[PDB]
Amino acid sequence: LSMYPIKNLEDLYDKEGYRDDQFDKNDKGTWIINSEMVIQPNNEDMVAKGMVLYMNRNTKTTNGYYYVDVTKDEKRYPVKMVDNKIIPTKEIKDEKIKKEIENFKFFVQYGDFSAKYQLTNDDYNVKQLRKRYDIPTSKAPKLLLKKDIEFTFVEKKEENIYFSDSLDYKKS
Ligand SMILES: [Ca+2]
Repeated sequence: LSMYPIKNLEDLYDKEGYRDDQFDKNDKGTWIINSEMVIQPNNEDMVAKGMVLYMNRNTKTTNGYYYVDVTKDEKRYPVKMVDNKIIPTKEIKDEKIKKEIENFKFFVQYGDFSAKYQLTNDDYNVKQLRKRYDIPTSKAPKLLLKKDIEFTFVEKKEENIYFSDSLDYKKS
């Protein structure tokens, strides 16, 4: 987690990950960057919000989608990513969706550092998440590093608040 933060996404275009015999030799590979806030308050609806981008190093173009996901006990919005900036490709009528996208940063852009940790609200990353999101709890989440970063706030089987962040590298 030394690299965190990568404030400019375009940097990623020039960083290579794990490749194998299966990997094409033509292919520079693709980055699959996903950040997701999940918030499930007690025995009501869960709403999960995030975004997925796809950074094809060959074309050096990036599209993906902002997803909103309510689920009892999924709407995607198509974005592209030019010049370290996420922009919507299908029209959005909603204003609150048009804005979260505009003010959206991936955790790798702002985050600053299996594995098992109990954090304080003095921690930097917990403060980053609280400021940026509307988190319905006061307690200091755990950190779960399996790349997969998770901050889990509340796990009770009747309510579940958590944040996950991944960066992955695949063939295109
Ligand atoms: Ca930390």
